[PDB]
Amino acid sequence: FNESASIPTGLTYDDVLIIPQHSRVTSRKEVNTTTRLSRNVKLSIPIVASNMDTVCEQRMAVAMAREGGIGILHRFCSIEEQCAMLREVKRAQSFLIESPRIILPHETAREAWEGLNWKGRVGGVGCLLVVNCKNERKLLGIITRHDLKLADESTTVESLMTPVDKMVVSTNTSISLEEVTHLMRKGRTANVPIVGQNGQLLYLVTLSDVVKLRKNKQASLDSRGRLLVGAAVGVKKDDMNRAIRLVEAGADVLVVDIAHGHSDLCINMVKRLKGDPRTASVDIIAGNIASAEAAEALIDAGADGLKIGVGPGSIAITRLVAGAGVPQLSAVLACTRVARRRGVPCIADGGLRTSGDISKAIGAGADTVMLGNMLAGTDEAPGRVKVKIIEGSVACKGPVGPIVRQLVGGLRSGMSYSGAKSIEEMQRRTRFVRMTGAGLRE
Amino acid sequence: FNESASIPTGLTYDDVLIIPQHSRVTSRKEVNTTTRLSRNVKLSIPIVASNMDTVCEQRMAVAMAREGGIGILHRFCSIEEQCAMLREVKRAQSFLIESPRIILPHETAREAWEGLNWKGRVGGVGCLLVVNCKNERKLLGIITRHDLKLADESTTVESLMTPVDKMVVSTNTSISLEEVTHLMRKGRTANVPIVGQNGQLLYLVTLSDVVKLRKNKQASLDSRGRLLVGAAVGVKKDDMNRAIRLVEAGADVLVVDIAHGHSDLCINMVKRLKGDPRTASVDIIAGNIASAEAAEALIDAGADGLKIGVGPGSIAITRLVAGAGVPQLSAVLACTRVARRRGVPCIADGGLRTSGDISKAIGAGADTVMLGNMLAGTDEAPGRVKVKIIEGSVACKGPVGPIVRQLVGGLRSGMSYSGAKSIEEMQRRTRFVRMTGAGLRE
Amino acid sequence: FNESASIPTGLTYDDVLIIPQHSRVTSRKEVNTTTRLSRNVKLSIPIVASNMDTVCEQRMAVAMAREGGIGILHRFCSIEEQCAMLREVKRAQSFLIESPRIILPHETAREAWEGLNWKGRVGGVGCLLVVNCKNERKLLGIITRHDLKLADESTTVESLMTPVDKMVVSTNTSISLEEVTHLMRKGRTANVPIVGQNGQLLYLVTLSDVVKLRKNKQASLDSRGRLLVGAAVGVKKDDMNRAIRLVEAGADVLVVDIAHGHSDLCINMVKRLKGDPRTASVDIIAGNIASAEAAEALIDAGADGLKIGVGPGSIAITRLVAGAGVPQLSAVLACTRVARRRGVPCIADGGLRTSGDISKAIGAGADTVMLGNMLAGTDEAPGRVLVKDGQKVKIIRGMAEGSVACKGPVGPIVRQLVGGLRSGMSYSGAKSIEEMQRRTRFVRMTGAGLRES
Amino acid sequence: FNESASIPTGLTYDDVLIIPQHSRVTSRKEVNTTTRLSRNVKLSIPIVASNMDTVCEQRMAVAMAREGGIGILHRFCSIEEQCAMLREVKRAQSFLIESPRIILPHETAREAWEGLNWKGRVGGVGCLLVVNCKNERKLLGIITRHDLKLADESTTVESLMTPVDKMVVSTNTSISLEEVTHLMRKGRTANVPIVGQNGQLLYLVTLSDVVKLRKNKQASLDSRGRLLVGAAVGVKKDDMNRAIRLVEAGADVLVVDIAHGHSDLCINMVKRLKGDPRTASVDIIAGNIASAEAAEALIDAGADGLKIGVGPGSIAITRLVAGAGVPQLSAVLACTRVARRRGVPCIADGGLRTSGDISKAIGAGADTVMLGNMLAGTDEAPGRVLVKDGQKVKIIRGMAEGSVACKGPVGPIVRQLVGGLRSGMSYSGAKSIEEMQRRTRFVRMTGAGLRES
Repeated sequence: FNESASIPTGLTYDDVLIIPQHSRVTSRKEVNTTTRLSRNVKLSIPIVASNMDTVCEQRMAVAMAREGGIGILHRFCSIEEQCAMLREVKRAQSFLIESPRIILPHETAREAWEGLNWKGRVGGVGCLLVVNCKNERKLLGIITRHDLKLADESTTVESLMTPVDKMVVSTNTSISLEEVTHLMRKGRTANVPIVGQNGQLLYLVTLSDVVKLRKNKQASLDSRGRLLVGAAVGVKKDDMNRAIRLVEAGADVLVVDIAHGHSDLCINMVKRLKGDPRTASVDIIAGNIASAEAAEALIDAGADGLKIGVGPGSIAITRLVAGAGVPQLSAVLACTRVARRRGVPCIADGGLRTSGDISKAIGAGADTVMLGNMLAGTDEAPGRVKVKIIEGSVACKGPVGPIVRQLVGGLRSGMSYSGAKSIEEMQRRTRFVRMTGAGLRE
Repeated sequence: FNESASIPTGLTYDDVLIIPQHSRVTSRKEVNTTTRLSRNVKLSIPIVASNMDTVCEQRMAVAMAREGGIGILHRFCSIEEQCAMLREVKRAQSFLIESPRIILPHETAREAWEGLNWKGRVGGVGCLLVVNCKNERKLLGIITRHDLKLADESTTVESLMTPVDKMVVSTNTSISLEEVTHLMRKGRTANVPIVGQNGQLLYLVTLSDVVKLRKNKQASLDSRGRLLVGAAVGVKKDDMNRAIRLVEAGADVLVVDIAHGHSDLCINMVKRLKGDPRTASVDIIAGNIASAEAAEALIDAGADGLKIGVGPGSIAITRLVAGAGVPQLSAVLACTRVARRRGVPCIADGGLRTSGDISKAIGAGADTVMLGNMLAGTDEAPGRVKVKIIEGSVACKGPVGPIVRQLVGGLRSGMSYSGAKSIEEMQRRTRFVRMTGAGLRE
Repeated sequence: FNESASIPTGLTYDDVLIIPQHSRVTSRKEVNTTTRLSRNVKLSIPIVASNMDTVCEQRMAVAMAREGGIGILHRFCSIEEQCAMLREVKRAQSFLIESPRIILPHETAREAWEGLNWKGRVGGVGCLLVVNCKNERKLLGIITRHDLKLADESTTVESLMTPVDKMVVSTNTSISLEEVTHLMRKGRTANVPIVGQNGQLLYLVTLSDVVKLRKNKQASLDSRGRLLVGAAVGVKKDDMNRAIRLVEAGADVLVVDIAHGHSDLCINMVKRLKGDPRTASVDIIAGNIASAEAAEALIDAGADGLKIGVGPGSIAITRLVAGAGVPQLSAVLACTRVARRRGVPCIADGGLRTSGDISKAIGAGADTVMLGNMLAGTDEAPGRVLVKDGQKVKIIRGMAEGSVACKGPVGPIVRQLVGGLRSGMSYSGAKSIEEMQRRTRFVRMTGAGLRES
Repeated sequence: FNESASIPTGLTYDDVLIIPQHSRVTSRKEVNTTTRLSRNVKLSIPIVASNMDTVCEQRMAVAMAREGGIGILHRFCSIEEQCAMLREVKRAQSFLIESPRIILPHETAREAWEGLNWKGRVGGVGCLLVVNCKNERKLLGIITRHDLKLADESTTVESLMTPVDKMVVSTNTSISLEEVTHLMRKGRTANVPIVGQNGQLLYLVTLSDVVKLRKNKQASLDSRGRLLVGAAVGVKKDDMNRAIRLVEAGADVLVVDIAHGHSDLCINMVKRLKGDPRTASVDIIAGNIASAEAAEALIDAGADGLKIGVGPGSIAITRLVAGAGVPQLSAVLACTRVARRRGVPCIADGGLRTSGDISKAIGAGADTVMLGNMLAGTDEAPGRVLVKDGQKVKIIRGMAEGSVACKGPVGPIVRQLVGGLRSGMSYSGAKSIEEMQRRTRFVRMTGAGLRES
C-alpha cells in the first residue's frame, strides 16, 4: 500500500498546543496586539467579524470597529441594502443628534414622563427639550427625569423645566468633541443643545455619547474620523457593480469571498478590482484559499489581503458535499509562509471556538481571525430576540463587547506563554506540539 | 516491538480531504461526468445502484438507467424471477401502451370517473378510450377528466366525449417518437391512440410518457434503444446456468460478486464466462477485491471490470466475523493503479455516505461508485411503504431521482475543487490530505 | 360540616356519556344537522370557528361557511383590520377574476413557466392570458401548462398559444354562473375571458371556480349569495365604532364577547346595538354566560343568540386567575332551558376535544358549538408554516408568541366532527338537531369509567 | 356498610369554582380590597406573609407592609433574633440616613467610583458627602456619579465636587418630610444633608427615599407612621418571654401558632397574653383551627383573630404523620360562620397556589389569606442567591437545608394576586371584600372538571 502513505497529515487547531517559552514579560498588560487587516489597514485588536448574514450587519460592524477591530458586512442582500447598512456605519460615530425628543411648555408631567420612554431608543431618551412650537422649535428649556420625580401627574412642564437662559447652549454646528466636553464640564451639565442664531433647536449633544466616545479609545477609525468597515462581494458580473456602489457608500476594504478562492473567477476579479480606478482606492482582500500555491497566485493577481480557509467553518457543508478542504492549522502555516514573505497579511477565517484557538491561529502565522459561531447570537448580531432567531435559531450570548474583550484577553495570555510582546513576535516565536486522541480529552 | 510497525496504515474516505487545486473552470455546469462502467460500457453519471436485495430490482434499475447511470440487479432470488425483473427493465422505455383503460358509450359520468382512478396506476389513468364493445374495441371517442367536471353523475359518456372523428389518430404501429410528438403538437392533444385499418384500439400513446422520455436525455441506453441494466451472479455450478438465462433476457453486463474476489472460484468463473460463446457477448465484471495483486489476477483471468471492496459496506459483517478487509480509500488507490494501466475500469463498491465521499472515491482513481445505504428506502427501492419494510425496516428517503442529482452535483462540485473538467482529470489531478481524530470532528 | 353539603355539583363533558336509545334510523344520511346560530341565522352544520386570533381570520371564515357553518372573525386587531378581513370574505364567491395573470406574445416558454407557477394563488394559476401590452391589454390568445410541455425554453408564446379567435369569449361583465357554465360546456374549454367592446381583457372566469360554486351546495350564504361571516366586538365606548364599521363591512351577526357576560357592561352593549339603526340590522349574539339567570338577563337585553361558557376554554385562564366558572355541560343544561323557552339559540363555547364532545353539547341543549383548539393549526388557520425536525408547525406572531402543530386542511376535520355528531345522534334516536336536544339522556361516569374509553 | 355513609365530605379549593353572578361593576378599580387582620388591625389588601423561616423576615415584612398587607415574622430563631428583625422593620420608613457614605477632598476619582458602587445598600449609594476628616466630619461638598464621568482616575475629589456653599442644607434634625421635599424642589437637588451648628455631617436625606414615601400610599402603618409587622410565638413557658420582648420591640399583633390550636395549650396561651398588661396592648391572633367548635373556643379565650387550617400547608407534614386535618375550603366555611357572628377576622392559612385560590378563600368567608409557598424564593424572602445551570435559586440554611427557585421581587407578585382577586370579586358581583364574602356562590367539580381548567 504505497500510494496510501504519500498523503501528508494535516493539522487543525485542536491537534496542537502552544509549547511554553521563556517570557521576559513583567506586566499583565504590556503585550501589544496591533496587527494589519490588509496591506494598508492596521487594527488594534486582531478580530474580524465574519461576513455571515447571521453575524455582521450595522450593529455588529459598529461594535467591532469600536472595540478596535472590524467587521465585514455580508453580501446576502441587495446592493442598495448592503450600502444602506454601510452608510449607517459611517454615521454611527456622530455625537450630533438631529431630531431630538421635543415637548411644549404647557403639557403635563405625565406627558413628559410619556415622551421620556418613547419607543424610539432603549432605556428611553435622557431628557426632553422644551420648545415653543413643534415646527418652529425655539428652545425654551430642558426637562430631565429628575425634574419630574416630585411633581403631580397634571403639572405644568413649564414650571419644572430648567429655563433656556439658565442652560448651557452653543451656536456652533461644527463644535469639537474637546470643546463640548469643556462646556459639559464647565457647566456641570449633561446636555448641550446647539441652536441657530434665531433660537432654533438644530442638534442635541448628550453626555452618554460623549462618554461612550472617550471610552472606546482603541477604536479603528478612517481618515475622516468615521468607523472602519469592510464589505464582501462575489465574482459574478453584477458583483463589479456592487463593488463600485460599496466604495461609494464608504467601504474601507473590499473582500472577495468565493468558496474556492484558487480559481480563475477570483484571480480575474482581484485583477479587475485593482485595475479599475473606481475600486483601487481601497484594499482588496481575497479568499478563501488553503494551499501555498493559492497564496502566490492571488498576491500575484494584485491582492492586498488573503482570507485563509477552504471548508473548516461552523457551517462548512463543503466537506460533506464536495469532500474538499484542508485542516485549518496547516492551511494557515502553509499560506502565511508565502504571504508573509510578500508583506501580505492574512485573515484566518473558519474553525475557531476558544480564545485559545485564537492564540493558535496567530502563532501559526495569522494576522487576524474571522469569528463565526462565536459571535452569532450576540446583541449586535442580527435576528429577533432567551434566544435569537433570524431558518436560524441560536441562544443569546449577550453583548459582543465583553465577549471580544475576554477573547483578546486569552490571546494576550496565549502570547505570554509564547514569550511574545507583539503580534509579529507571537507569529515568529510560537512553537507547537501535537496531541493524540487521549491528548485532547484532558 | 519490530513486527508491530511493519504493518502499513490503511486509509478510508473519512481519513482524507481533497486539497483544493487551481480551477480554470468558469461555468457551474461545464464539468463532464461521463465515465466507463466496464471496458465497453460508458455511463453519463458514474453512479451504480448496488446488487443488494434492499436496493435494486426493476424500479431501481429503470430509475438509474434513466438518470444516466445503471443498477445491477441482485441475485438473491430465483433465476426465472431475476430475468423476470430483467425482461421488465427492457420494456420500460416503450411509449406504446397495450391494454389501455377502455369504456362503453352508454355508461355514466360517475362510472367514467370510477375508471379514471382504477387501482392500476398511481394518480390514475389520464383518459379513457370510448369503444363500442370491450372485445371488439372499435374506437368511438376519448374522454378526459376535463370532459366530466360539469356533468351530472348519471350522464351519458357518449355526449361528453370527444368523438373519434374529431380525434387525432394513427394507423402506424411502428410510429417514431419524433412523429408522434409531431401529431401531439400539430393537433394540440395529449393522446394519440393507434388503430388498425379495421378501427380497433391497438395501442395508446400519451403525452406523459412522451414528456418523460424527452426529459431523461442523458439516459443510458443499449443499441436497440432499451435501458441498460446489469445482473449479478455467483461462482457455483448453477450460476453458469443463471448467467446464460440472464444474457438471454437482455443483460448488458454480468457482475460476478463473491465476498472474496481474489479466489480461484472467481478467477475460474471469469475465465469460464469469457470463454463460452453464450456469455462472452456482454462485458464481465469481477469482485470484490482489495489488493493490487488481486487486480492483476482478475484482469488476467479475462475481466472487463473490477469491483473494489472486501468488507467496507453498510452491512459488512465481514470484518466482525472474519476480521478481513482493507480501508476502502487505499483499496481504491492500490487497485486502480493496476487496472488503469490495463485500461480496465473499476467500481468502488462499499462505504459511501456523502456526495463528498463520492468525489473522494473518484479522485482516488475509481470510475464509478456502487451505492448502498444511500439508496435503500427510496421510492424505487423494494419494500412495502413513513417507512419502508421488506427482516428489514428503513426510513423513507423519497424518490431516487433528486437524491442522485444532488449526489452528482456534489461530485461535480468536488471536481471543481480538484480543478478537473472530466472524470479522467478528477482521477489524475486530485491530491489528498489526512485528518486526525480531531480533524474529522470540524 | 354542613355548609359544604349544599354546594351543587356541576358536570363537564367527561363526566357523562349519552345513554343509547332506540334508533329507528336506517339511512345513516337521513340525519339532518341544520340548526340556528341566532334567531335569524340558520346553518347547515352546527360548527362555529371561535373568534380567537389563532383560529379565525379570512381563510378560516371562508372554509367554515363553505362547509356549511360560519366563522367569527376575531377582534384582536384594529378596526380597519377586522373590516378588511370581513371584506375579503364577502367577495370570495366571485367567479369574475379582476386582473388575471397576463403575458405578451414575444416572451419565452421559459418566461411562461415562470408566470404559471408564480404563487399568485396558493398553488399558482392555470392559464396566462396573452395580451399585446401590459397597459392597453388587448387579448390575443391563451397559454396553458400543456401548450408548453413540448417546446424548448427559447420558444415564443405566439408560437404555442391558442389564438383568441379559437377561444370562447364574452362581453357581458354581468354574466350568470349558468351562462358561463354553458359556454364552458358548449365550447369544451376551461377558461372564458370577458372582454370589452374594443377587445381589452376585462375579466377571466376559470372552470375551477365554476366547479367550486357547483360543489359546496351547503355553503352558508347571505341574500346576495355571499358567505356568511360574523365578527366580534367588546363592551368599550369604541367597540360601538367597531360594530358600526363591521356592519358596513357586511357582517351578518355581531358577537359581543367578554369573559363575564352576566354584567351591566355586556347587557348595556347589547342594548346599545339593538337601539342603533346602524347595527340593529343584524343579529346580536351576547356572551359569555353560564347560569340560567344570565341567559334570562341577556335575552331581556335583546340578544338574538347567547354564547355559553365561563371558564372551559382551552387557553382560557379564567379558572386560575379568578377561580370562577361553571362546568360546561351543567352550564349548557342550565342556560338552554331558559333559552329554548324564549326562542334564543345557544353556542356552547369551550372545552370541546372530540366529535363525541360535540354530541354531548348538542344533546345537552345547545344549537351550535364553538371550536377553538380543535381548529387552530390548520391550513386555513392564521400563522405561518415553518418546518422543524421533519414536522410542520404554525407560528402566530402577536396574540391576546406560540407554535401549534400543523393539522392539515380544516374541511376534512369539520366533516368528521359532523359525521361523529351524526353518529352520536343515532345513539340518541335522533333524526334532527332538535331531536338530539330533546331526546338525549345522560349517565355519569366516575373517574374510573373515563379510563375505560 | 352504613358507618361509612355518615362521614361528611370536606371540600378544598380545587373542589369548587365561583359561580359567576350579576356584576354591576364598570370601573375595574372601583373594587375595594381592604379588610381586617384582627379586631383592631385593618389592611388595604388581604395578603399576609406566612411566618415560615423560608418566607418572612425583615425584608419580606417590609415589602408586604409597603404593598398594603403585613408580614408575620417567624419564631424559628432566638428571641434576640426575632426582636432584632422587628426593630429593623420598625425603622425602615425613616428618611434620615445616619452615617452616610463619606469621602475626603484629596482622594481620587478612582477612590470615588470605589465608594459609590460599594454595596452599602443593594445597588449602592448615589452620592458621597465630602468631609475633611472621618472623625470631625465637617461637610465641604458632595460628589455624584455624574461629577466623575469626565475625569481621569487620578483626579482629586475637590476638583469635581459641588462645594457645600452651593448645596442645599438644613440644621433641623427634626425636619418634616414636607420640609425636605420642599428644599429638594426649590433647590432642584436630590440630596439635602442635615448638619450641626458647627458644620458637621449629622444626617443625609436622599430624593429616592422621599420618592418612595410619596409613592406607597397604601402602606400599612402604625400610629407613629411605621410599618405594621406581626411576630409569631408558640405555647411554652418561654414564649411568654418571647411575646413580652416582641411587644417592647414594637410588634403590632402576636400570632400564637401551633399546629393544633384547638387545645388547652393554645387557649391558655391566648388567655395569658390577654391578662398580662405587657402584652394585652396588642391584638392576639390564635391558630391553627379548622372546626366551628375551635373557633368558638378561641374567641371565648379572648382571641382578636383566628388562623384557619390544620393540614393544607405546602410543607405541612401533619396529614402524613398524624392523619388529621380538614379540607381547607370546608375549614374556612365552618370557622368563619362562627367568627362573623362575633366580629373576629379569620386568616385562611395554607394550600393557596393561585390568585383564584385567594378568590375562593375570601369568597368562602375569610378576611385575609396567608401565603407561604407562593412567596418563598422571592428577592425579599430569606435565603442566599446562588447560580446553577443558567438558573438562579435560593438556599436557606437551618430550618424547622433546601433550595427554592428564584421568583423575582415580591411586589409584582403581590400585585397580580390582588388583581386576580379583584377579578374574582367581579365574578361574584362584589365591590368590597365583605361583599365577596356574602355574595359568593360555589359549584363543585369532579376530578374531570378540574382537568378542563
